[PDB]
Amino acid sequence: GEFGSMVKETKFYDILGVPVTATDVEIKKAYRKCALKYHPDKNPSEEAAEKFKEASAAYEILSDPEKRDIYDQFG
Repeated sequence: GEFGSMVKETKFYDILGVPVTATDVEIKKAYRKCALKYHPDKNPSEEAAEKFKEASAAYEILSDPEKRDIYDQFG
């Protein structure tokens, strides 16, 4: 139900499968693999779809170094 740690660090990196110190390329490929591997159009699982959605959000911030730093520091 409830989750601890208000500060969210590394979760998006972990979800994509990239290090905290990840670069844009690592981020892109992680997105590519996460989306391709668990996309809902081939992977019917809800969780797979969840992974896709999380991957896309991770991508939207992480694929942007500025956003990435913003995420990294603000947590």
